Amino acid sequence: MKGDKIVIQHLNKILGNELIAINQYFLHARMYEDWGLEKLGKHEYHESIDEMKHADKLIKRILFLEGLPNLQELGKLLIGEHTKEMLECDLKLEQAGLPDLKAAIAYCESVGDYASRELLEDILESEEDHIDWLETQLDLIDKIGLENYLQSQMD
Amino acid sequence: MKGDKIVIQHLNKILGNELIAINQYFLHARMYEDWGLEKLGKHEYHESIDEMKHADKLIKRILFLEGLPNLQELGKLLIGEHTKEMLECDLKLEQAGLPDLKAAIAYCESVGDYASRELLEDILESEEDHIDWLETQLDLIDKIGLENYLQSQMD
Amino acid sequence: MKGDKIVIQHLNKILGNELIAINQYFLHARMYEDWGLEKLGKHEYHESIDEMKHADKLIKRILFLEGLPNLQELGKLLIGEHTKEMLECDLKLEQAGLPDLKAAIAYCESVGDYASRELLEDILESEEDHIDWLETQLDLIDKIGLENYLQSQMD
Amino acid sequence: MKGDKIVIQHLNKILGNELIAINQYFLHARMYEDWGLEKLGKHEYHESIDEMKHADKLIKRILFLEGLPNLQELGKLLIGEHTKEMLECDLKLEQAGLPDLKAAIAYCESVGDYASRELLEDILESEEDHIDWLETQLDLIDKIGLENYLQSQMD
Amino acid sequence: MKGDKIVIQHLNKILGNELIAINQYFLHARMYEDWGLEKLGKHEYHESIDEMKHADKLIKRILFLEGLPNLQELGKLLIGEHTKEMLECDLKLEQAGLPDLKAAIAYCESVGDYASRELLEDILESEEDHIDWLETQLDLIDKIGLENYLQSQMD
Amino acid sequence: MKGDKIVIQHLNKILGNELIAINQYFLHARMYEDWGLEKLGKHEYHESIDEMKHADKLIKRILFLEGLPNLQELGKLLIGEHTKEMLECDLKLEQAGLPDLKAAIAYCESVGDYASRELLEDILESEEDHIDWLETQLDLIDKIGLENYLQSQMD
Amino acid sequence: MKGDKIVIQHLNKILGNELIAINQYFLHARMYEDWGLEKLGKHEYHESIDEMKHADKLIKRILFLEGLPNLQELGKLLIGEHTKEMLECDLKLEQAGLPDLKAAIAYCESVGDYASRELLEDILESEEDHIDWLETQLDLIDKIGLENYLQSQMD
Ligand code: HEM
Ligand code: HEM
Ligand code: HEM
Ligand code: HEM
Ligand SMILES: [Fe+2]
Ligand SMILES: [Fe+2]
Ligand SMILES: [Fe+2]
Ligand SMILES: [Fe+2]
Ligand SMILES: [Fe+2]
Ligand SMILES: [Fe+2]
Ligand SMILES: [Fe+2]
Ligand SMILES: [Fe+2]
Ligand SMILES: [Fe+2]
Ligand SMILES: [Fe+2]
Ligand SMILES: [Fe+2]
Ligand SMILES: [Fe+2]
Ligand SMILES: [Fe+2]
Ligand SMILES: [Fe+2]
Ligand SMILES: [Fe+2]
Ligand SMILES: [Mg+2]
Ligand SMILES: [Mg+2]
Ligand SMILES: [Mg+2]
Ligand SMILES: [Mg+2]
Ligand SMILES: [Mg+2]
Ligand SMILES: [Mg+2]
Ligand SMILES: [Mg+2]
Ligand SMILES: [Mg+2]
Ligand SMILES: [Mg+2]
Ligand SMILES: [Mg+2]
Repeated sequence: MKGDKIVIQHLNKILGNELIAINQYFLHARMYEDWGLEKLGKHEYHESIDEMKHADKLIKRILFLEGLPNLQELGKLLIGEHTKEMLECDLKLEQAGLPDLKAAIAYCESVGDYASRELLEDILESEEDHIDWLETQLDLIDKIGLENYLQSQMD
Repeated sequence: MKGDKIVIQHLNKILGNELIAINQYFLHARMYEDWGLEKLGKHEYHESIDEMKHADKLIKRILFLEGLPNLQELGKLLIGEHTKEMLECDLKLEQAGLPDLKAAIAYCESVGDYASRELLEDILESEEDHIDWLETQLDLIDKIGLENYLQSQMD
Repeated sequence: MKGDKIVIQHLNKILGNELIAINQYFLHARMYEDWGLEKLGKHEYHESIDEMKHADKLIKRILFLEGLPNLQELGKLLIGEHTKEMLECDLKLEQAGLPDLKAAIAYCESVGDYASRELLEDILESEEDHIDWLETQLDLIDKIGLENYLQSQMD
Repeated sequence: MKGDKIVIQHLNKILGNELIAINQYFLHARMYEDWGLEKLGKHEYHESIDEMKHADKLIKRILFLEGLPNLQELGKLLIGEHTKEMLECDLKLEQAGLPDLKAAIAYCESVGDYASRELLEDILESEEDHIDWLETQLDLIDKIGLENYLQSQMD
Repeated sequence: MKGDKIVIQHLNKILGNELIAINQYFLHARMYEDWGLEKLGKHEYHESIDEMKHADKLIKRILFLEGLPNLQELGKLLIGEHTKEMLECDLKLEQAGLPDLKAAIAYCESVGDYASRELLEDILESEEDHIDWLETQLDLIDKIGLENYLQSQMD
Repeated sequence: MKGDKIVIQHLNKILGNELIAINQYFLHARMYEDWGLEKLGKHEYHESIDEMKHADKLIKRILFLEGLPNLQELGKLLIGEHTKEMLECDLKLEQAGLPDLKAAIAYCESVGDYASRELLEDILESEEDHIDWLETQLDLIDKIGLENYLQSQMD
Repeated sequence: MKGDKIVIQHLNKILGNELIAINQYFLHARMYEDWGLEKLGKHEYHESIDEMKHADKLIKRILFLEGLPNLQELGKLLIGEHTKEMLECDLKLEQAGLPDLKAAIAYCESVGDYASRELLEDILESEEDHIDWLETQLDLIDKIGLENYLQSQMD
């Protein structure tokens, strides 16, 4: 079914964001495991698979709407060098993508593509949760100290 | 453990190849499913997951060797527009990568990084299998005809 | 138990035929599977196993009759290059041999080696089946066309 | 996937060795059982099967590499007349072949056919094992005497 | 159903042979157990029950053919005094009966009593196996020595 | 099977290193347990057992090659007095043994003892893993402090 | 808890004897296995493990008593070249260590280290059991002959 040109453009924009998250989180996930911080690596890993599922949903929607998915463009990955910076980079990435998801939902609504809006709504609800976990870890670090926090992420 | 500079460089090259394969196959996988070719989609999908595992192993090895994994650079995906073309694009991708894996195995041997060579050999074996499956599909299209081949890929 | 000289010679002759069949069908089996024709590969593989079993039975009988089994001689192998040809070559073998089993049975009866006759009897009944199956495949190719036939042998 | 002509030639040479082993062991196995040496018969039988599996793997690799399997030529079979001799004949074959697998692995290395090398390595590890068992049986005969050794192979 | 007079005479001849085997093997079986050679006694015992089943089949066939079974005539039992002689006596008995079974099958064929021939065929196949086991034990005795052989027959 | 003289020397060299590791890791494991650092104790213990298994494999290969395993010369054990130092002693031992293993693999490859090379490659993979774990524990101590690190090792 | 200096010296002496036994028996175990004497190998193997457990108990006791376990000194291994010699080597070892164990027990009693005495009594009971088995094997060899004995150790 021929979809709205601007909607497909919006969906592709979002897909691009997801692909960046996929790579960033997978790399951060393995860096954590490499450092022996198994709990962070596991969670970071799960988030990576989550973003992978988000991208998959966008890809399927774009193809149904008869658009051409863009798996070619890969934006700037924000790779940190230590735990605090890595959590901040992931937080910065998620927060940098919100205006995009909200702008996409708003556009879909304006053109009546209610099903695309629903898909984006599900993704947004998940992104606000990831931001929640991230903000929480950063706050935990400040309340208990970096050494205790990292100690708690070992097993 | 500080790894050999040229070996890590080789591992990053291969990683870049795997990342390309990941994206190309996942897009082809969903394009197949989108067209109702379930069997091709399922097989294409699993190949994508396999390349994902290959990339994961390289990333883990690079980090142990104290190198910096490059998930930032993404080569040109070869996206086909119809089945025969998609099969040929995937075959071409795997064939362009062989010289790379063999060159890496050869280099690892020359410098004594036998563990890295073993990882690469495991990937090479899998790669020669995918090429086998791909060459086989193209040969099948030739023997039974495109219409019959696509019919056989529906369920 | 000293067996009849001519019977043992007949037995060794049939054994040579079996060893030929074993190798021919095993090569054909792997060629089919190499081309992605699983169904043909499975059947041919089973037939190869059946011939192996026949050879085993002849070998055992020969040894009991105090003769020397000859696994040294291997007659011409009739290797085909395509499905239709491979089917015809296998059919030719199952036929070129038929007169041998019948002649051995006739000889055993004439010299009173009723046990050897029964063993050959069992093999004969099985041989007339591989032939039945082979004749059927060729007639099937004629009724539905090579492309449809090959398609049906993929999975 | 076209393989190196010399590699395929080596593969065919090894395949010829395997086919000789298969037949020699199958005959020895049935000779053992015919004499009431059940244990010896079972081992030889299994060893015959393993050689069949080796031949099968070579045949598959050759086909994939786009070469033509030679199941036609069968070399000299070394048939023994009694236990001690049969063990020695099997040992010669298992040794005489060693140079071959080692030469093939060496050639595969030099031309970068690492997958073929690994297939040959698997077979090689197994061959050094059949040799071990054979050398042991002969050393055992020397330590306990032929009469005791044969008694121990009855049931 | 009125059977052929000569066939019934042949069947009675065979029954007589079976009855001799029954008694000879049962006696030899218990002598073995009496000497503590449980493995020989068990096998010898099983053979006795086997001959008992052969006789039973002949008896049933003779009665259907409306003949009078002769359980009255009992030929000369060949009782040995030691293991080697006992195995030879059993061997001599089985070999002395073959010409009779083969002559019976030949006669049945000449007069069209195909069902009687089938019954005799089953018995012949079993007798050639008993002869096999016997010849084997005698050969085993010569290869490993009488003391080792008897030792192996204790449990 | 008479193996290469220098290969055997190489294998005995690696065996010598393994024996040192066995004793060093076992004493360290029991020291950790004695101090109530159960987790560290369990891990050190299992590494001790893995080194015992490496020694075993080397001994078996040396015997097969008809060489004489040397379990008489015990090299210098590097025994620590506190966690940080024990991890460092184990790391130093592991690092000192790498050049030997790689030199042995290189030599086996040069004379065609491909099976010995494989055994050594297996051991090498395990050694690099232990080094990875060791380096990680030391990095962890520096990131969360020794007190936290040790607390996490109590159970 | 600070242990008696001389008690610890005795414990280290016994530990040294255990370390000799461990290596001697493990090598003998694999030699038996190497020659196909599985039964002897399995037993020798288990005894090697029992000595490993004795050493473990000694090490733990020494550490509790705040002494330094000595795993650096390795005494003269008594390696045999054939079964009878290996059994005698192990017997000589066990016999040589017996006076040492009894001297250690006597000393512990004199200084009131009853728990250390308990541990030594447990080990002594086990050592006298190995001596019993060893003496019995050598007596069995004289009673049934070396050839029969070795035959019985194959499985
Ligand atoms: C940096 C590139 C990537 C890496 C390193 C990676 C790695 C992985 C790994 C290790 C798994 C687990 C597979 C398993 O063990 O079963 C996985 C699963 C998967 N990936 Fe990726 N992946 C990458 C990119 C992608 C992309 C771009 C997509 C989407 C187009 C994607 C979609 C999926 C899906 C759908 C699954 C299965 C998720 C599930 O369990 O439901 N991946 N990936
Ligand atoms: C020429 C003499 C041969 C004889 C007498 C023989 C006999 C046998 C027998 C009796 C079996 C076991 C069947 C069963 O019980 O299911 C067997 C299995 C098998 N044979 Fe052969 N064989 C021969 C040659 C070969 C050759 C030349 C090949 C390869 C081209 C081959 C490949 C196989 C395979 C792959 C199996 C499967 C075994 C398993 O998966 O466990 N055989 N053979
Ligand atoms: C020397 C004379 C014989 C002796 C010592 C003898 C002894 C035995 C013994 C001990 C059994 C096992 C019974 C049980 O424990 O269940 C048996 C079974 C039997 N006997 Fe006999 N028997 C003799 C003669 C015969 C004869 C002459 C015939 C045939 C007319 C015969 C036919 C059978 C049958 C049919 C069975 C059962 C076999 C089965 O299990 O299928 N026996 N006999
Ligand atoms: C200080 C010297 C040694 C000590 C204290 C020691 C200790 C141990 C302990 C406590 C076990 C576990 C036994 C159980 O509870 O089942 C064991 C197992 C084992 N040890 Fe040792 N050992 C030593 C030396 C060796 C040596 C030198 C070898 C051989 C070259 C060796 C080979 C083995 C093997 C194969 C096992 C069994 C591993 C398995 O579970 O698969 N050990 N050892
Ligand atoms: Fe997302
Ligand atoms: Fe997110
Ligand atoms: Fe890959
Ligand atoms: Fe691939
Ligand atoms: Fe056949
Ligand atoms: Fe056939
Ligand atoms: Fe082989
Ligand atoms: Fe072999
Ligand atoms: Fe009978
Ligand atoms: Fe009989
Ligand atoms: Fe090791
Ligand atoms: Fe290690
Ligand atoms: Fe002990
Ligand atoms: Fe002991
Ligand atoms: Fe004996
Ligand atoms: Mg559509
Ligand atoms: Mg590290
Ligand atoms: Mg390898
Ligand atoms: Mg015979
Ligand atoms: Mg019939
Ligand atoms: Mg192909
Ligand atoms: Mg009636
Ligand atoms: Mg040996
Ligand atoms: Mg303490
Ligand atoms: Mg007490």
